[PDB]
Amino acid sequence: PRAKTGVVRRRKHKKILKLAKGYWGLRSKSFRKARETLFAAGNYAYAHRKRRKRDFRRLWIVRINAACRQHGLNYSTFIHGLKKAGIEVDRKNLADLAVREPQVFAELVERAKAAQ
Amino acid sequence: VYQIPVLSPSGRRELAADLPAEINPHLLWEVVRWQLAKRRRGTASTKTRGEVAYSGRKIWPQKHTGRARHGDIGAPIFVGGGVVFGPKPRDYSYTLPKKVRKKGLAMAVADRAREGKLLLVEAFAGVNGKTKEFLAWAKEAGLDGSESVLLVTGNELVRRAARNLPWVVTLAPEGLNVYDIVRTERLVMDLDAWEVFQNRIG
Amino acid sequence: MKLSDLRPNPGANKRRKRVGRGPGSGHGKTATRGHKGQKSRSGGLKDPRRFEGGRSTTLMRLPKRGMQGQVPGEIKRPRYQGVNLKDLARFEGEVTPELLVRAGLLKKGYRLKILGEGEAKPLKVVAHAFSKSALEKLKAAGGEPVLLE
Amino acid sequence: PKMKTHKGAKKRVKITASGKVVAMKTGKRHLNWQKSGKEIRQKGRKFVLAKPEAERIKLLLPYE
RNA sequence: GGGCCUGACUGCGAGGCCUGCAAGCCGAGCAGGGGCGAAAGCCGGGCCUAGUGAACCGGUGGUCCCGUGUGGAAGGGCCAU
RNA sequence: GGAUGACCCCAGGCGGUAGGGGAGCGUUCCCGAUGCCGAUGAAGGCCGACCCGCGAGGGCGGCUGGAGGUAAGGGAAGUGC
RNA sequence: GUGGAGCCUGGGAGUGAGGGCGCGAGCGAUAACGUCCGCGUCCGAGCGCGGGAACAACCGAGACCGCCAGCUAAGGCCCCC
RNA sequence: CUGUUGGGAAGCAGCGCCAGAGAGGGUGAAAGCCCCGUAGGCGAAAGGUGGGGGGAUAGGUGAGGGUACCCGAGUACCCCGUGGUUCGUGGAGCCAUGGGGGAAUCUGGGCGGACCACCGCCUAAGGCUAAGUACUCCGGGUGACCGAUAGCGCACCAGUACCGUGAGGGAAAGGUGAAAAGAACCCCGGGAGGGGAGUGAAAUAGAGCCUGAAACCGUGGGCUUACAAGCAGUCACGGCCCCGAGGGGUUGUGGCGUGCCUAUUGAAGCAUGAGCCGGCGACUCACGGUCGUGGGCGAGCUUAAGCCGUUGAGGCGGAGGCGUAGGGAAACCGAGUCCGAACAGGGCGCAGCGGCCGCAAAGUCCGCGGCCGUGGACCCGAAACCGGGC
RNA sequence: GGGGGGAACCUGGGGAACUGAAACAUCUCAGUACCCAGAGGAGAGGAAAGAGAAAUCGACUCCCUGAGUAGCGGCGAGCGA
Ligand SMILES: NC(=[NH2+])NCCC[C@H](N)C(=O)O
Ligand SMILES: [Mg+2]
Ligand SMILES: [Mg+2]
Ligand SMILES: [Mg+2]
Ligand SMILES: [Mg+2]
Ligand SMILES: [Mg+2]
Ligand SMILES: [Mg+2]
Ligand SMILES: [Mg+2]
Ligand SMILES: [Mg+2]
Ligand SMILES: [Mg+2]
Ligand SMILES: [Mg+2]
Ligand SMILES: [Mg+2]
Ligand SMILES: [Mg+2]
Ligand SMILES: [Mg+2]
Ligand SMILES: [Mg+2]
Ligand SMILES: [Mg+2]
Ligand SMILES: [Mg+2]
Ligand SMILES: [Mg+2]
Ligand SMILES: [Mg+2]
Ligand SMILES: [Mg+2]
Ligand SMILES: [Mg+2]
Ligand SMILES: [Mg+2]
Ligand SMILES: [Mg+2]
Ligand SMILES: [Mg+2]
Ligand SMILES: [Mg+2]
Ligand SMILES: [Mg+2]
Ligand SMILES: [Mg+2]
Ligand SMILES: [Mg+2]
Ligand SMILES: [Mg+2]
Ligand SMILES: [Mg+2]
Ligand SMILES: [Mg+2]
Ligand SMILES: [Mg+2]
Ligand SMILES: [Mg+2]
Ligand SMILES: [Mg+2]
Ligand SMILES: [Mg+2]
Ligand SMILES: [Mg+2]
Ligand SMILES: [Mg+2]
Ligand SMILES: [Mg+2]
Ligand SMILES: [Mg+2]
Ligand SMILES: [Mg+2]
Ligand SMILES: [Mg+2]
Ligand SMILES: [Mg+2]
Ligand SMILES: [Mg+2]
Ligand SMILES: [Mg+2]
Ligand SMILES: [Mg+2]
Ligand SMILES: [Mg+2]
Ligand SMILES: [Mg+2]
Ligand SMILES: [Mg+2]
Ligand SMILES: [Mg+2]
Ligand SMILES: [Mg+2]
Ligand SMILES: [Mg+2]
Ligand SMILES: [Mg+2]
Ligand SMILES: [Mg+2]
Ligand SMILES: [Mg+2]
Ligand SMILES: [Mg+2]
Ligand SMILES: [Mg+2]
Ligand SMILES: [Mg+2]
Ligand SMILES: [Mg+2]
Ligand SMILES: [Mg+2]
Ligand SMILES: [Mg+2]
Ligand SMILES: [Mg+2]
Ligand SMILES: [Mg+2]
Ligand SMILES: [Mg+2]
Ligand SMILES: [Mg+2]
Ligand SMILES: [Mg+2]
Ligand SMILES: [Mg+2]
Ligand SMILES: [Mg+2]
Ligand SMILES: [Mg+2]
Ligand SMILES: [Mg+2]
Ligand SMILES: [Mg+2]
Ligand SMILES: [Mg+2]
Ligand SMILES: [Mg+2]
Ligand SMILES: [Mg+2]
Ligand SMILES: [Mg+2]
Ligand SMILES: [Mg+2]
Ligand SMILES: [Mg+2]
Ligand SMILES: [Mg+2]
Ligand SMILES: [Mg+2]
Ligand SMILES: [Mg+2]
Ligand SMILES: [Mg+2]
Ligand SMILES: [Mg+2]
Ligand SMILES: [Mg+2]
Ligand SMILES: [Mg+2]
Ligand SMILES: [Mg+2]
Ligand SMILES: [Mg+2]
Ligand SMILES: [Mg+2]
Ligand SMILES: [Mg+2]
Ligand SMILES: [Mg+2]
Ligand SMILES: [Mg+2]
Ligand SMILES: [Mg+2]
Ligand SMILES: [Mg+2]
Ligand SMILES: [Mg+2]
Ligand SMILES: [Mg+2]
Ligand SMILES: [Mg+2]
Ligand SMILES: [Mg+2]
Ligand SMILES: [Mg+2]
Ligand SMILES: [Mg+2]
Ligand SMILES: [Mg+2]
Ligand SMILES: [Mg+2]
Ligand SMILES: [Mg+2]
Ligand SMILES: [Mg+2]
Ligand SMILES: [Mg+2]
Ligand SMILES: [Mg+2]
Ligand SMILES: [Mg+2]
Ligand SMILES: [Mg+2]
Ligand SMILES: [Mg+2]
Ligand SMILES: [Mg+2]
Ligand SMILES: [Mg+2]
Ligand SMILES: [Mg+2]
Ligand SMILES: [Mg+2]
Ligand SMILES: [Mg+2]
Ligand SMILES: [Mg+2]
Ligand SMILES: [Mg+2]
Ligand SMILES: [Mg+2]
Ligand SMILES: [Mg+2]
Ligand SMILES: [Mg+2]
Ligand SMILES: [Mg+2]
Ligand SMILES: [Mg+2]
Ligand SMILES: [Mg+2]
Ligand SMILES: [Mg+2]
Ligand SMILES: [Mg+2]
Ligand SMILES: [Mg+2]
Ligand SMILES: [Mg+2]
Ligand SMILES: [Mg+2]
Ligand SMILES: [Mg+2]
Ligand SMILES: [Mg+2]
Ligand SMILES: [Mg+2]
Ligand SMILES: [Mg+2]
Ligand SMILES: [Mg+2]
Ligand SMILES: [Mg+2]
Ligand SMILES: [Mg+2]
Ligand SMILES: [Mg+2]
Ligand SMILES: [Mg+2]
Ligand SMILES: [Mg+2]
Ligand SMILES: [Mg+2]
Ligand SMILES: [Mg+2]
Ligand SMILES: [Mg+2]
Ligand SMILES: [Mg+2]
Ligand SMILES: [Mg+2]
Ligand SMILES: [Mg+2]
Ligand SMILES: [Mg+2]
Ligand SMILES: [Mg+2]
Ligand SMILES: [Mg+2]
Ligand SMILES: [Mg+2]
Ligand SMILES: [Mg+2]
Ligand SMILES: [Mg+2]
Ligand SMILES: [Mg+2]
Ligand SMILES: [Mg+2]
Ligand SMILES: [Mg+2]
Ligand SMILES: [Mg+2]
Ligand SMILES: [Mg+2]
Ligand SMILES: [Mg+2]
Ligand SMILES: [Mg+2]
Ligand SMILES: [Mg+2]
Ligand SMILES: [Mg+2]
Ligand SMILES: [Mg+2]
Ligand SMILES: [Mg+2]
Ligand SMILES: [Mg+2]
Ligand SMILES: [Mg+2]
Ligand SMILES: [Mg+2]
Ligand SMILES: [Mg+2]
Ligand SMILES: [Mg+2]
Ligand SMILES: [Mg+2]
Ligand SMILES: [Mg+2]
Ligand SMILES: [Mg+2]
Ligand SMILES: [Mg+2]
Ligand SMILES: [Mg+2]
Ligand SMILES: [Mg+2]
Ligand SMILES: [Mg+2]
Ligand SMILES: [Mg+2]
Ligand SMILES: [Mg+2]
Ligand SMILES: [Mg+2]
Ligand SMILES: [Mg+2]
Ligand SMILES: [Mg+2]
Ligand SMILES: [Mg+2]
Ligand SMILES: [Mg+2]
Ligand SMILES: [Mg+2]
Ligand SMILES: [Mg+2]
Ligand SMILES: [Mg+2]
Ligand SMILES: [Mg+2]
Ligand SMILES: [Mg+2]
Ligand SMILES: [Mg+2]
Ligand SMILES: [Mg+2]
Ligand SMILES: [Mg+2]
Ligand SMILES: [Mg+2]
Ligand SMILES: [Mg+2]
Ligand SMILES: [Mg+2]
Ligand SMILES: [Mg+2]
Ligand SMILES: [Mg+2]
Ligand SMILES: [Mg+2]
Ligand SMILES: [Mg+2]
Ligand SMILES: [Mg+2]
Ligand SMILES: [Mg+2]
Ligand SMILES: [Mg+2]
Ligand SMILES: [Mg+2]
Ligand SMILES: [Mg+2]
Ligand SMILES: [Mg+2]
Ligand SMILES: [Mg+2]
Ligand SMILES: [Mg+2]
Ligand SMILES: [Mg+2]
Ligand SMILES: [Mg+2]
Ligand SMILES: [Mg+2]
Ligand SMILES: [Mg+2]
Ligand SMILES: [Mg+2]
Ligand SMILES: [Mg+2]
Ligand SMILES: [Mg+2]
Ligand SMILES: [Mg+2]
Ligand SMILES: [Mg+2]
Ligand SMILES: [Mg+2]
Ligand SMILES: [Mg+2]
Ligand SMILES: [Mg+2]
Ligand SMILES: [Mg+2]
Ligand SMILES: [Mg+2]
Ligand SMILES: [Mg+2]
Ligand SMILES: [Mg+2]
Ligand SMILES: [Mg+2]
Ligand SMILES: [Mg+2]
Ligand SMILES: [Mg+2]
Ligand SMILES: [Mg+2]
Ligand SMILES: [Mg+2]
Ligand SMILES: [Mg+2]
Ligand SMILES: [Mg+2]
Ligand SMILES: [Mg+2]
Ligand SMILES: [Mg+2]
Ligand SMILES: [Mg+2]
Ligand SMILES: [Mg+2]
Ligand SMILES: [Mg+2]
Ligand SMILES: [Mg+2]
Ligand SMILES: [Mg+2]
Ligand SMILES: [Mg+2]
Ligand SMILES: [Mg+2]
Ligand SMILES: [Mg+2]
Ligand SMILES: [Mg+2]
Ligand SMILES: [Mg+2]
Ligand SMILES: [Mg+2]
Ligand SMILES: [Mg+2]
Ligand SMILES: [Mg+2]
Ligand SMILES: [Mg+2]
Ligand SMILES: [Mg+2]
Ligand SMILES: [Mg+2]
Ligand SMILES: [Mg+2]
Ligand SMILES: [Mg+2]
Ligand SMILES: [Mg+2]
Ligand SMILES: [Mg+2]
Ligand SMILES: [Mg+2]
Ligand SMILES: [Mg+2]
Ligand SMILES: [Mg+2]
Ligand SMILES: [Mg+2]
Ligand SMILES: [Mg+2]
Ligand SMILES: [Mg+2]
Ligand SMILES: [Mg+2]
Ligand SMILES: [Mg+2]
Ligand SMILES: [Mg+2]
Ligand SMILES: [Mg+2]
Ligand SMILES: [Mg+2]
Ligand SMILES: [Mg+2]
Ligand SMILES: [Mg+2]
Ligand SMILES: [Mg+2]
Ligand SMILES: [Mg+2]
Ligand SMILES: [Mg+2]
Ligand SMILES: [Mg+2]
Ligand SMILES: [Mg+2]
Ligand SMILES: [Mg+2]
Ligand SMILES: [Mg+2]
Ligand SMILES: [Mg+2]
Ligand SMILES: [Mg+2]
Ligand SMILES: [Mg+2]
Ligand SMILES: [Mg+2]
Ligand SMILES: [Mg+2]
Ligand SMILES: [Mg+2]
Ligand SMILES: [Mg+2]
Ligand SMILES: [Mg+2]
Ligand SMILES: [Mg+2]
Ligand SMILES: [Mg+2]
Ligand SMILES: [Mg+2]
Ligand SMILES: [Mg+2]
Ligand SMILES: [Mg+2]
Ligand SMILES: [Mg+2]
Ligand SMILES: [Mg+2]
Ligand SMILES: [Mg+2]
Ligand SMILES: [Mg+2]
Ligand SMILES: [Mg+2]
Ligand SMILES: [Mg+2]
Ligand SMILES: [Mg+2]
Ligand SMILES: [Mg+2]
Ligand SMILES: [Mg+2]
Ligand SMILES: [Mg+2]
Ligand SMILES: [Mg+2]
Ligand SMILES: [Mg+2]
Ligand SMILES: [Mg+2]
Ligand SMILES: [Mg+2]
Ligand SMILES: [Mg+2]
Ligand SMILES: [Mg+2]
Ligand SMILES: [Mg+2]
Ligand SMILES: [Mg+2]
Ligand SMILES: [Mg+2]
Ligand SMILES: [Mg+2]
């Protein structure tokens, strides 16, 4: 018996073109350019999932640094002090305290100054 | 080994049969594959790039046209050209070993015997060729058409009367075959067919 | 047992290897042929059993030996097939060429020669020849060697 | 169609009971005046072909 | 340097070196019949590593294995070159 | 572990071209099928932010369409761009 | 020394254009992103990740998946960062 | 047959009936019983056939003994040159014959692979001869055959249109609906086209007609954009719009970021290929081999062509094949054998698990799978070579 | 009585090359493709101046097998009773 293409390729192409919705020009209209764009997009998302963890740690550290310098020490002294005081609140929560609970963050600065 | 109900004007007697104890499903599958393959027509066919109607002329020069190079238009790259590795007329039959067929036959009957779905009969009372007659005989025989039946008898008149029934498959004893046995929920043979069956599996 | 229960045993019907059907299969593109060269081509190599890339082949450098024959061919002569005493153990009474041919021991068109592997039986054994030891063993066992011509 | 026996092999080689391939040693067809008795004598024996070459030759003899 | 000599053996060959193959290389020991030596022993060419060429086809000497109905023969095989 | 992939627990491996092996998805056709799904709407088309699946895919829902389609389990290939 | 170790038999391959770097030589001119070998390495196939401004093979390190958690490597900590 | 939903019943429901017929195709949808059929039967005045039956006719028919008349001529035969055969000059016979020479009539002649002898086989140089075999323009039956880029080149007015001086080359192009009920009439328009009306179950089924994807073009709407550096995405946050601790759309800013494929030591590469979309497009099949694997049987395993049956039924058939012994160039011997003087040494060979019973196995058969040989053998592509024509 | 036609099949008279031999000439492809003459529903062949070892068989044709055997072969590729 013969098995022609039939419906199979159109359905395969429509799955790809649906994923490429929103892309520019033929990148969302042509099956070939959509798939090439999707190849890059998939690698980017994987790479940026990793990169997002670093991006947010940088931001925390910058905010933590500025809150520290209002109390007369720098970030790197503040982190060492927390290490010697045994405090393990992470940078996501330290940065939130720096903005939302300045009293609590100040007492943390106190503990860090005292630990050295 | 097996106790087989017989249907008689003198009541449901019992006959003993030396049917195999072990039903081997893979082997039964091998017989059916053979039965279904050897009946194939093998008439699918296509045309090669040599058998298609076009000329062997090179459609345009090798070089300097700006097109891809080509020879004749029967090449399978062309719409309307030959088929690459299409079906050709083919013989699907093969010689399954005789002992596998014979032993397959016995296992298919033995499987029906072990379910209680095998029934032997001495005669078919008033079955003289008419469907309504075989129906009346079947009713008393316990064959109400709720189960498909493979009817194996040499009585030509009995086969003619039963054969139009959607739930009956009819065979002469020399035609007993495992595909037809396994196709049907019940097995009914007269004592004569039961005997040519025994001669075959011996 | 019905048709929807008929199944081959595991491994009785394996799927084929389909090449040139896509990256995920592991056999896409070059279709397990590697890259270029004569072997990748449709039509492929010269017979690997013989050809050696142009050098004189392993086989052709070895010497011929023996009678190869001449036209008009094989000289017709009587041929013998050995049958051991052990193979005769199944028989009783009188074993002969025609009988051993039936049981699948002797091949048609061959004269019978009894050889001496195994134990002789008290049998009348008709044959075209006997090894020295087959004679010894058959006499000593009470059997009777009858020698045809 | 059915394979053809290679007759160059059939004239040079034999398959033994266990499937080894045995051939006559090379090198004493001629130029023998200055070869020692040891060379002539040992070149008159059969030898067992190395496994890779023996497998190829056996494929050439499908009906032995 | 001299004496006697032909082992510059025949039939084999445990075991190895080398090595893709095919080749190449070393070889104790047993038998036959020898050489030299009182003997122990040595001798299967040459202090050693180059001095060489697989097959196919054909010549020659031997062998007396095959011999196309049979006996021969033709022509082959085998051993040596 | 329990007893034979029932599932759980602990540990370890899991970059990859040529290439070797394994397990699956889907397409056409046959048995299953004188069956079963179907005008209270087949196939195909167009949607979906929902469900299942690692994935290839499979469901389900709405719209279109207007007459076909075809299960568990197996079989065969003009089988996936 | 229990390792995606080793050995045996067999089925299937692909490869037989390498390249950079370190070290050891030859060739070259104590030239070449030169060339030809040896030992090793990486790229090839890790054009995946951090550093080196950018950059296959230099330094760091062998990416199963997820996390808006933590510790480090080379390299960094005036601003871009 | 009735009811019922429906444009329509064959669907569903009630109650029946036929069947040597429940193959299949129609009918407004899905029908054994409405139609065409199917099973089972029946049928030729005329022409054709008639291999079967019957009848003619042609033709066919003894034994000794003697006689030695006849028994296929430029033939046999030999030589030369070639062909045929498995035979390529080979030890080269046989069969055929272009050249030369050239018989005999059975006590004649040819053959059994040079030749000779022996022993046999056959009767050359005249002719005919059914059947079993091949093929498929034609008709029919049937498909794990195609379904409009497929299947014949052609489903259709095709060997046409068109191309070529000619030989020759050689397309595309199927589908309204159940029924034409194929849209009277009015309105804008020169017409085309449309808007109403009307038909229809349906009219984006309206003839440029089933379904009606994609590229491509346009109208409307949401978000967004004129200080901005870009393989066009991705991660984050915010704004707006939409659907109702959530999600979809959009993208302002910030971070990161060198297309795909091919070929390469190495490509984003300024190296190859691709305008975009849709459809067609490349590892197969037969036979043999080798190994693996699922079964059958096991010192055995297995049939081939056929024959009989069946009409999607299987069986019969042992001729033959592989295996059961090897070694040797062979004669030959044989669990051995070959080299050899060897009784030497060496090469190549030789030897199940349980309690008579299971089980397992040599081997072999069939299925499946990898790979090999033979074929075009994964697909496309030369320049060329040859034949017959134009 | 002939003439001319007929898809394929058949017989006879002539008869390539690419290709294969990983070059090529013998060899192969192949007495194939093709040209020509003729036959007919078939055609050819056919009633032993046979076979070839069986003290044997008994026209011819065709299928299976014998058998990729016997042999043939730049004893190569291959060919093949
Ligand atoms: N006795 C029988 N074979 N019955 C078979 C039923 C019908 C079958 N199709 C035939 O043609 O006969
Ligand atoms: Mg396709
Ligand atoms: Mg299609
Ligand atoms: Mg498609
Ligand atoms: Mg696709
Ligand atoms: Mg679709
Ligand atoms: Mg799809
Ligand atoms: Mg967008
Ligand atoms: Mg665009
Ligand atoms: Mg645009
Ligand atoms: Mg578009
Ligand atoms: Mg993706
Ligand atoms: Mg990630
Ligand atoms: Mg990353
Ligand atoms: Mg990290
Ligand atoms: Mg400070
Ligand atoms: Mg720290
Ligand atoms: Mg910490
Ligand atoms: Mg078929
Ligand atoms: Mg075709
Ligand atoms: Mg065809
Ligand atoms: Mg063609
Ligand atoms: Mg052609
Ligand atoms: Mg053609
Ligand atoms: Mg034509
Ligand atoms: Mg043509
Ligand atoms: Mg042509
Ligand atoms: Mg041409
Ligand atoms: Mg042409
Ligand atoms: Mg060009
Ligand atoms: Mg141009
Ligand atoms: Mg162009
Ligand atoms: Mg082109
Ligand atoms: Mg072009
Ligand atoms: Mg061209
Ligand atoms: Mg072409
Ligand atoms: Mg062509
Ligand atoms: Mg063509
Ligand atoms: Mg075309
Ligand atoms: Mg076609
Ligand atoms: Mg066409
Ligand atoms: Mg066509
Ligand atoms: Mg094709
Ligand atoms: Mg092809
Ligand atoms: Mg082709
Ligand atoms: Mg056929
Ligand atoms: Mg097959
Ligand atoms: Mg067959
Ligand atoms: Mg049998
Ligand atoms: Mg029936
Ligand atoms: Mg039926
Ligand atoms: Mg039934
Ligand atoms: Mg039936
Ligand atoms: Mg398969
Ligand atoms: Mg296959
Ligand atoms: Mg697989
Ligand atoms: Mg597949
Ligand atoms: Mg794939
Ligand atoms: Mg694989
Ligand atoms: Mg791979
Ligand atoms: Mg590719
Ligand atoms: Mg491979
Ligand atoms: Mg492969
Ligand atoms: Mg390969
Ligand atoms: Mg390459
Ligand atoms: Mg390569
Ligand atoms: Mg390539
Ligand atoms: Mg290469
Ligand atoms: Mg190449
Ligand atoms: Mg290669
Ligand atoms: Mg090709
Ligand atoms: Mg080639
Ligand atoms: Mg050379
Ligand atoms: Mg021979
Ligand atoms: Mg002959
Ligand atoms: Mg006795
Ligand atoms: Mg040879
Ligand atoms: Mg030699
Ligand atoms: Mg010699
Ligand atoms: Mg010689
Ligand atoms: Mg010397
Ligand atoms: Mg010597
Ligand atoms: Mg010498
Ligand atoms: Mg010697
Ligand atoms: Mg054989
Ligand atoms: Mg001296
Ligand atoms: Mg001296
Ligand atoms: Mg002396
Ligand atoms: Mg040794
Ligand atoms: Mg060696
Ligand atoms: Mg040397
Ligand atoms: Mg001595
Ligand atoms: Mg001595
Ligand atoms: Mg001595
Ligand atoms: Mg002395
Ligand atoms: Mg001495
Ligand atoms: Mg010595
Ligand atoms: Mg010297
Ligand atoms: Mg000296
Ligand atoms: Mg020297
Ligand atoms: Mg030498
Ligand atoms: Mg030589
Ligand atoms: Mg040669
Ligand atoms: Mg010779
Ligand atoms: Mg001689
Ligand atoms: Mg003799
Ligand atoms: Mg003779
Ligand atoms: Mg004599
Ligand atoms: Mg003699
Ligand atoms: Mg003489
Ligand atoms: Mg002689
Ligand atoms: Mg010699
Ligand atoms: Mg775990
Ligand atoms: Mg991996
Ligand atoms: Mg695996
Ligand atoms: Mg599947
Ligand atoms: Mg599935
Ligand atoms: Mg698919
Ligand atoms: Mg079909
Ligand atoms: Mg059906
Ligand atoms: Mg159906
Ligand atoms: Mg229903
Ligand atoms: Mg309706
Ligand atoms: Mg609807
Ligand atoms: Mg479907
Ligand atoms: Mg379909
Ligand atoms: Mg879906
Ligand atoms: Mg739908
Ligand atoms: Mg509708
Ligand atoms: Mg229908
Ligand atoms: Mg189905
Ligand atoms: Mg299924
Ligand atoms: Mg089945
Ligand atoms: Mg098929
Ligand atoms: Mg295809
Ligand atoms: Mg490993
Ligand atoms: Mg490894
Ligand atoms: Mg493989
Ligand atoms: Mg290779
Ligand atoms: Mg290579
Ligand atoms: Mg090379
Ligand atoms: Mg190289
Ligand atoms: Mg290179
Ligand atoms: Mg190198
Ligand atoms: Mg390397
Ligand atoms: Mg570089
Ligand atoms: Mg270096
Ligand atoms: Mg240094
Ligand atoms: Mg250096
Ligand atoms: Mg050096
Ligand atoms: Mg300088
Ligand atoms: Mg370099
Ligand atoms: Mg340098
Ligand atoms: Mg240098
Ligand atoms: Mg290196
Ligand atoms: Mg590479
Ligand atoms: Mg690296
Ligand atoms: Mg690596
Ligand atoms: Mg890469
Ligand atoms: Mg990067
Ligand atoms: Mg880097
Ligand atoms: Mg960097
Ligand atoms: Mg940087
Ligand atoms: Mg890197
Ligand atoms: Mg890893
Ligand atoms: Mg830290
Ligand atoms: Mg550091
Ligand atoms: Mg810096
Ligand atoms: Mg900073
Ligand atoms: Mg109504
Ligand atoms: Mg009604
Ligand atoms: Mg009803
Ligand atoms: Mg019927
Ligand atoms: Mg119907
Ligand atoms: Mg029907
Ligand atoms: Mg129905
Ligand atoms: Mg239906
Ligand atoms: Mg109907
Ligand atoms: Mg009828
Ligand atoms: Mg009728
Ligand atoms: Mg007379
Ligand atoms: Mg008389
Ligand atoms: Mg006379
Ligand atoms: Mg005469
Ligand atoms: Mg005359
Ligand atoms: Mg002549
Ligand atoms: Mg000739
Ligand atoms: Mg001749
Ligand atoms: Mg010769
Ligand atoms: Mg001759
Ligand atoms: Mg006479
Ligand atoms: Mg005479
Ligand atoms: Mg004659
Ligand atoms: Mg003569
Ligand atoms: Mg003669
Ligand atoms: Mg004769
Ligand atoms: Mg003779
Ligand atoms: Mg005579
Ligand atoms: Mg004769
Ligand atoms: Mg007749
Ligand atoms: Mg005739
Ligand atoms: Mg005839
Ligand atoms: Mg016919
Ligand atoms: Mg027809
Ligand atoms: Mg179809
Ligand atoms: Mg159809
Ligand atoms: Mg069309
Ligand atoms: Mg067409
Ligand atoms: Mg269509
Ligand atoms: Mg037609
Ligand atoms: Mg037309
Ligand atoms: Mg012109
Ligand atoms: Mg014209
Ligand atoms: Mg033309
Ligand atoms: Mg057309
Ligand atoms: Mg119409
Ligand atoms: Mg219509
Ligand atoms: Mg109007
Ligand atoms: Mg008007
Ligand atoms: Mg007007
Ligand atoms: Mg007007
Ligand atoms: Mg109008
Ligand atoms: Mg209007
Ligand atoms: Mg209306
Ligand atoms: Mg309606
Ligand atoms: Mg519509
Ligand atoms: Mg419509
Ligand atoms: Mg329709
Ligand atoms: Mg439409
Ligand atoms: Mg439209
Ligand atoms: Mg717009
Ligand atoms: Mg500015
Ligand atoms: Mg602005
Ligand atoms: Mg961005
Ligand atoms: Mg952020
Ligand atoms: Mg939102
Ligand atoms: Mg957003
Ligand atoms: Mg870029
Ligand atoms: Mg780059
Ligand atoms: Mg791609
Ligand atoms: Mg490319
Ligand atoms: Mg390139
Ligand atoms: Mg290049
Ligand atoms: Mg380059
Ligand atoms: Mg670029
Ligand atoms: Mg560019
Ligand atoms: Mg360029
Ligand atoms: Mg480019
Ligand atoms: Mg290029
Ligand atoms: Mg273009
Ligand atoms: Mg486009
Ligand atoms: Mg496409
Ligand atoms: Mg394959
Ligand atoms: Mg094929
Ligand atoms: Mg095949
Ligand atoms: Mg196989
Ligand atoms: Mg097998
Ligand atoms: Mg069996
Ligand atoms: Mg067994
Ligand atoms: Mg055979
Ligand atoms: Mg055997
Ligand atoms: Mg032998
Ligand atoms: Mg001797
Ligand atoms: Mg021995
Ligand atoms: Mg031994
Ligand atoms: Mg077995
Ligand atoms: Mg292989
Ligand atoms: Mg071919
Ligand atoms: Mg092919
Ligand atoms: Mg192939
Ligand atoms: Mg030209
Ligand atoms: Mg030429
Ligand atoms: Mg030429
Ligand atoms: Mg011409
Ligand atoms: Mg004429
Ligand atoms: Mg004429
Ligand atoms: Mg005529
Ligand atoms: Mg001829
Ligand atoms: Mg010519
Ligand atoms: Mg030629
Ligand atoms: Mg050819
Ligand atoms: Mg060819
Ligand atoms: Mg070849
Ligand atoms: Mg050639
Ligand atoms: Mg070549
Ligand atoms: Mg050439
Ligand atoms: Mg020829
Ligand atoms: Mg001819
Ligand atoms: Mg032809
Ligand atoms: Mg003529
Ligand atoms: Mg004519
Ligand atoms: Mg006829
Ligand atoms: Mg005739
Ligand atoms: Mg005649
Ligand atoms: Mg006569
Ligand atoms: Mg045989
Ligand atoms: Mg020939």
